[PDB]
Amino acid sequence: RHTVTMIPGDGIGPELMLHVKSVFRHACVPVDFEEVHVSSNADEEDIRNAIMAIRRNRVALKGNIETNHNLPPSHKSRNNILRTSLDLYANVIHCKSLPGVVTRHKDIDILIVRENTEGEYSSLEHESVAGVVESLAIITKAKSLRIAEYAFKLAQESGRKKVTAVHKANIMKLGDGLFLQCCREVAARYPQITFENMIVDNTTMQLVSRPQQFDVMVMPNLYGNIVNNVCAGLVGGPGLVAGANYGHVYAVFETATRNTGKSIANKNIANPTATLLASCMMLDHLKLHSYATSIRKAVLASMDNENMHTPDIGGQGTTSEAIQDVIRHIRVING
Amino acid sequence: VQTVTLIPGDGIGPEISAAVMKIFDAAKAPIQWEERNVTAIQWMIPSEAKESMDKNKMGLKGPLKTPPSMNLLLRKTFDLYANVRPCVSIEGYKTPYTDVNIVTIRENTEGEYSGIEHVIVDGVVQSIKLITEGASKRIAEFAFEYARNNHRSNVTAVHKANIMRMSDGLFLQKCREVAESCKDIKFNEMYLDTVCLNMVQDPSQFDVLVMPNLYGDILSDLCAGLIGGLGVTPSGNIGANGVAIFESVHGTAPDIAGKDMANPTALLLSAVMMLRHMGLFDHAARIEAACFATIKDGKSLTKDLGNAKCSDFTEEICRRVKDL
Ligand SMILES: Nc1ncnc2c1ncn2[C@@H]1O[C@H](COP(=O)(O)OP(=O)(O)O)[C@@H](O)[C@H]1O
Ligand SMILES: [Mg+2]
Repeated sequence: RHTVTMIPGDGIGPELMLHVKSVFRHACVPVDFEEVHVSSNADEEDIRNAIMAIRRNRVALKGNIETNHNLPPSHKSRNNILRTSLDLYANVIHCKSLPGVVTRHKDIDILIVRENTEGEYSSLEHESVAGVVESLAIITKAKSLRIAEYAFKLAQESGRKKVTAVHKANIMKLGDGLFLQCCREVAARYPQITFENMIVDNTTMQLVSRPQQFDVMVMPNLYGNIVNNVCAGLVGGPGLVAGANYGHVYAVFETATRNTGKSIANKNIANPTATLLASCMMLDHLKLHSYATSIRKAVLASMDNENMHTPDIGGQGTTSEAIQDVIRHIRVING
Repeated sequence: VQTVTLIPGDGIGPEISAAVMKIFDAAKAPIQWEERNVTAIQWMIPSEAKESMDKNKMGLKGPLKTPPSMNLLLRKTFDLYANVRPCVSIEGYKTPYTDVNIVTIRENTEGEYSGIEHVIVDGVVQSIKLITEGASKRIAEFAFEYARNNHRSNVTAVHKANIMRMSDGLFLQKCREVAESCKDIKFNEMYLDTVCLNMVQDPSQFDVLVMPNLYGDILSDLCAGLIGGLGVTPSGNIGANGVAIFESVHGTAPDIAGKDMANPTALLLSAVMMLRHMGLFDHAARIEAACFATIKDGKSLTKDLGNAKCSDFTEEICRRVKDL
């Protein structure tokens, strides 16, 4: 039996965590959740305590913590403190068209590998002359090399054929040039993988026109934020796509678009699919592959039926009704 | 009658300028041209082009080649501080996004334009970028002014103040002060990533998008991508001393820079945007509608959109323009 840290987060996080626990009980998942709460607190001893819990258990499933951007610059995002402190360097999401969820595009299958620590996320801002905010952001060889290393390895291990580095080296010649040169450095060791590159501006235009061209995409932090949301939008939105944050030793699982969902919370309408699929990625990472598979099949089967859909994908069903159907599908393959 | 500085540029720029001029001729538009050339010379822009634009106060521009950029110089020379890109789905041109009617308003002096990169130590690059209270206030006021003067209901400030607290928060605080004044316009704010997420699901929810340059022009290209690309996207820059330059944002197209295959839609619509900026709404509408009806037909398109040449497409517009 494994022990997994659970951070419920804000918004829809707590309500969906209950359904995760519920689904694990019906699937007889040998996993115990150790809940740690993180307010968007002035204090940090909570975040320090949550980090300890994750170092201890090595694996966490988390909801999103809301960042109040009206607070002063001393108060930083707790999500970002969490992921950078633990050095969870690879944000990876899988956007795949779902047969049951019909969008403006089909045959989408994109793995996005996003560097998760540096760039504007670890930048320094100051106002040394009044009315002038200066931003100092860092990009490094070591971190660019290992994200590229991660992306190529993942491509090879998943039987994928092409890695596209997205960047803006036409403008950011030194920083994004260094990032690109690190990808090429790694590319030379994977001669079986096609390596391409694409400017981030152009990449967005390609995704909304012909997103089927992309296979595995690798990029620094900010462009990852943009590309993740675009790709998640193309396949049906934030309700459907799971996200992973991998370090060398720790791993944390969440919804791909990192949304709190405050506006829809406590109305029994939140789509549980992203969260459940995140819990499945987590089970794979714990080598509980048979459990992950049963559950993943169950949620994919329910989403195949439009009567189960929640309002975010045009449906009229409640969260609890979707969960009911998932549990029904586990039980059918269960015995 | 009024005068417009014309910069045909390189590649297909001449072909498409002659096509635009011919259409403006066939419309009886109160517009004569004053063709000029643009070139970096020792480092600034030609005396004749500067004075032309100082006089005329209004410019139209085709696609240029990169060598100091000429767009950098034009922006520097006339303090072009506000880039405006209206994106509207074209009736005849099929993309999966048909409900699109968005205007992006983008700060155009600082952020990444202020950009300095350098090597801190081996394998570590730092970027330095600036955001000012002044330039934020300036672009904010402009955005509401634009919305009022073009009958636009909502302005959305697009930011990442959750991460860039100091720099995007400043931007946000200057947008709120402007929104306090212009209570007639509906104001909201949205994270860049949420904008992106929602944009590709249902773009009809968005109206005018105001944003700084800190992350660049990425959102404008995305919006353009929804309506069919830079080949059909109009654009305009507004400077100080009532200067305004309208432009295409597509490539120079060297491969067909001598042929008759080109498509002047984008440059045409930027000119349409120019007419509206002057106050020549009647002719603007008629040239605009002529273009759209020509596109809607399906039997007379360029090779990038059927098989018909540029002059056929240009002539078929001219025929429809004359129907007053
Ligand atoms: N699981 C979900 N089901 C349905 N809608 C969701 C879900 N997650 C996010 N959304 C929606 O996507 C948007 C996310 O934005 P938001 O809740 O403000 O997150 P954040 O504060 O982190 O930016 C909202 O419209 C939200 O209702
Ligand atoms: Mg969030």
